[PDB]
Amino acid sequence: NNVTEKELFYILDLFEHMKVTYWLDGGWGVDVLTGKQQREHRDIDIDFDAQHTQKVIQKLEDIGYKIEVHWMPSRMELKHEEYGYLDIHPINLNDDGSITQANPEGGNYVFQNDWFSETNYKDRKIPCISKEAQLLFHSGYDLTETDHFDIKNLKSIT
Repeated sequence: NNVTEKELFYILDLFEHMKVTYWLDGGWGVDVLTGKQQREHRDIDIDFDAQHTQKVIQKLEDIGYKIEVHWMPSRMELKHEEYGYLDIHPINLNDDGSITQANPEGGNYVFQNDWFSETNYKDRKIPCISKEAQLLFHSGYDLTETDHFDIKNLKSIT
């Protein structure tokens, strides 16, 4: 019921073969920064180019993901019987150089371009948010025990 590394790679391969610009995020993004898997993962987080929103969703449905939560254009959660949960987040690659995301209650979140980078993971180049970005997106007041584990891993290993 968890997302295996090979299953992660398949989802990554989908976006890459679609030629849709994307970055790995969330828990799997953290492990990928460390260089190896650290724990079991319920879900995958992917930030992707919002201009391909319709193409991405249609493709995810084609392979059997069902839409469970739909807060678009900010965020959508899908569910696959085998591959598990996938959260996708449309991001805008803007002309000003900024990367933005729809704010569910009216407006845009503003992110810096350098938060979204790439790292080597088992001889594979994986686009993912930086270590600094993971920390920024975490709230130092409201961490789960797993969040604490993940953050200590980013510190203890990297």
